Amino acid sequence: NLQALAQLYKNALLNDVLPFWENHSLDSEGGYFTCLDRQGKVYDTDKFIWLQNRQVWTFSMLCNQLEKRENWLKIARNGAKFLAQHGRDDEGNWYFALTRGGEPLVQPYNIFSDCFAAMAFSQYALASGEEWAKDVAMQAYNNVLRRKDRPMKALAVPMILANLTLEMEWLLPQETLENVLAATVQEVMGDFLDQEQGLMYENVAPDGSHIDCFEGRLINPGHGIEAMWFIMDIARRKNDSKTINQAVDVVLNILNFAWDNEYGGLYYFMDAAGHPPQQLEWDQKLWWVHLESLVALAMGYRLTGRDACWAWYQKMHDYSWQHFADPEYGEWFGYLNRRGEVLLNLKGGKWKGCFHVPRAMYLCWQQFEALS
Amino acid sequence: KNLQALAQLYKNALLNDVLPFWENHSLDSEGGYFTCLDRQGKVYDTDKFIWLQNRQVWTFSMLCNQLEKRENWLKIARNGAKFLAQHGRDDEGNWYFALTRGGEPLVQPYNIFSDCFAAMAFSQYALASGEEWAKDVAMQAYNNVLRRTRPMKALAVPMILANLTLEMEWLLPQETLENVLAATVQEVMGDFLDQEQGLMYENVAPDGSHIDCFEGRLINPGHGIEAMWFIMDIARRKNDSKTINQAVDVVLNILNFAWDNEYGGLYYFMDAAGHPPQQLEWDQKLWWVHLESLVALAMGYRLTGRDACWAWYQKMHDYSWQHFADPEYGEWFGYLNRRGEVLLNLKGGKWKGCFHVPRAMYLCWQQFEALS
Repeated sequence: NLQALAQLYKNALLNDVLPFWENHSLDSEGGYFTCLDRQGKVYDTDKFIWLQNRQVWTFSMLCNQLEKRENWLKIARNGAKFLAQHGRDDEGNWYFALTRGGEPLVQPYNIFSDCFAAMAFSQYALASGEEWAKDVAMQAYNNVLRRKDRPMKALAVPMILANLTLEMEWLLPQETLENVLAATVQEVMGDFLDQEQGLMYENVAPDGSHIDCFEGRLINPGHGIEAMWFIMDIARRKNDSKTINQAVDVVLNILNFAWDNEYGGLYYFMDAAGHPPQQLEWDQKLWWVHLESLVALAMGYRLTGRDACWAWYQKMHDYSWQHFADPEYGEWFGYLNRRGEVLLNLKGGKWKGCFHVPRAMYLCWQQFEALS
Repeated sequence: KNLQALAQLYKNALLNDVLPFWENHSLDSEGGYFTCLDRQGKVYDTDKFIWLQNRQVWTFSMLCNQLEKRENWLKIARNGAKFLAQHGRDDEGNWYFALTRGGEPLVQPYNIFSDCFAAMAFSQYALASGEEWAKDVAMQAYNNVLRRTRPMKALAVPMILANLTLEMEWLLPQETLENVLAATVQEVMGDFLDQEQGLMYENVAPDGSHIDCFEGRLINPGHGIEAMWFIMDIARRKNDSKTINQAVDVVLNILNFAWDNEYGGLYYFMDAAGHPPQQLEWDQKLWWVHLESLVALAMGYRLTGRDACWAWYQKMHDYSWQHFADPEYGEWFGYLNRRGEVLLNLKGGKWKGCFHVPRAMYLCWQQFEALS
């Protein structure tokens, strides 16, 4: 039942996932090891700043939404201090990666680093009340605003902008949040949502038209589904049932479009015209694609009571828990092949850190509490 | 023990029984709240008892801040906060004890506790809502308090001062809260606790010694138990296990001292020397006396694992739920006679409102989640 599900997710988050990160990822030199094998052993000491920020964000957000636990604060704080010290170039632009000790590894700038930093330090500042953390958050927020702007645009862009503003909420005027979240619904549901197939496109022209190219044909089922629960969550703010049901409709379309009938699971990438994708990893089964689907379906069912969501929720649940969860060692595998066999013996790496798993466990716990 | 069923019991009681009761029966379209509610929640008196008006703004605001910022709770708190800001203060800015339904003042000797509860309520409301006007009310009330043969002092005073500063936390320097909490522990555990007997006195001399008079012989079992959980909660902040354990010792002492072996339940007042109390209500069984004991025991066991806290918890639980709980109509009776028979057929009045019940349900829910 619903209550048992709330309990499963609560326990997984608090007794399995967060202890895994506390027990295995804390670097005494500052920040965190994300490159952890199945057992939690470090296989690489590099500091991938996106993930370093996500982990400060995770622990801080939990202090803010649940309880200001002493261990969660210390975990977030030691990540926050290390990053404040080493994360930025002299003009305050955020790096992508550092060496374990904090030396910058050089590669093209990407405004996404500043976004995650703003989100992380905003939440840590809120959690701890430290002004220095607040200053770092505003600097990074301002960095994004002074830089963010076959022409084409990516779905990731309005999503991170909406995420940024929402995580910055306690620091910004009510009107800013309002404008941005209303602009986000319009653009995500108007330009990126394809009325033809009822699917979310990753990349469109500025006017929302399609471009027939690798980028313009690309579907990332999980990314679209993640965007839809975000839209659900915005819409729920003004009780906008039209938009909530519309996002739910899109979630069901993607699931039906992207589910692998032979082996179970959603494909990582697909091509909207049926052409050969450019991505060699297109047919893989990735932890976050399935976790964000569990959030979207739980939320959709909580918010609408539509049984279709509950039916798909149970189908997704059984597949995901059976294939990704690794309770004997803690946490979830990230990377399975199409047949659902472990592709990489890791619990974290360059792209998997303390983020999609704990956020999804928390969110599903909260959806099943309300349902229950 | 099933700790999880008990977490579920209190979660459910708060969210599905107690808050709906106050939402369904107490909201005055003219502003503020009706606390004078009979068994079924019907209004029997429209007067506005300011301590309870403020505690209800506080309860809904605290829940917004601790649990989830819900639109209905925010609204409930706002419409009480607006009424009180307009009507609750005299021309010097001092808070009243009671108003008529429409907000006209009722004449009575001023009490500094009035301002204390205003500060607490508006601080939490200002936090929940982000409204600057509500913050100004909080600062004034708080500032009002700070500017104010047989000498004797009451246990209520250090208790209310400590509560005032804690509820005001986000508005004050860290250091002021640390100083007050340290002074509270010293005073409660040092002066009001009788070391020899291991019991809390209601009134002592300024130098901590006893006075042989009605006031000086007075024990209010539930009040001392309420002070003891406050002390556990202060001590936990610094992991001061010695002090948490001392407070548990005192809770156990009071229970053994004040339990009615003939009828169950804790007496309302007792005389330390065995003389006839001046209170005609001494042998009565009051809701808050027992709810605060459930909190203290749940909390003591959660913080210390002290087996005797569990054993007493069961005994207090069975007594309290079987005598005060009224699930047919919602909420809990306040007032039983010694035999545990309902004495007044009310769910609220001049002294019972939206405070001890919802706070205790919230607090016990939290203790049992952690234990589970």
